[PDB]
Amino acid sequence: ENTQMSEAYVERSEECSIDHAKAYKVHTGTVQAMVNITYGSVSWRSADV
Amino acid sequence: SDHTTTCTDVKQCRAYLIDNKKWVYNSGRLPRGEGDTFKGKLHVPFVPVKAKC
Repeated sequence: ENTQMSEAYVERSEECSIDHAKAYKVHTGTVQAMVNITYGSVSWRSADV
Repeated sequence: SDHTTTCTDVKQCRAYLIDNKKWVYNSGRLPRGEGDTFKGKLHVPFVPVKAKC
C-alpha cells in the first residue's frame, strides 16, 4: 500500500546555444559585386557596387 | 529530543530525520520533500564553448 509519483518533462539541452540547425525561408534579394577599374594612364581603383 | 516510545519491538516502528541546514540537487533517485521546495540555483561549471581543434 504505497504510491510513487515519478513525473518527467522534456526541455532544451544546454548545448543548444552553440550548435543548432537554423531553419530559414529564402526569397529573392539584392546582388552586389566588386570591380577593378583602370583607364588610360591611371592606376587600378576598386569599389563595391 | 528523547521521547522514549512506550512500545515493544524495533521492527514495528519507522524513523526519519529532518535536516534542513543544507540543500541537495533534485535527483530522480531521491524522494521529494514535504511542500514548497524552493528553486534556488547553482551554476554549472564547465559549459560548452566553441574552440579550435
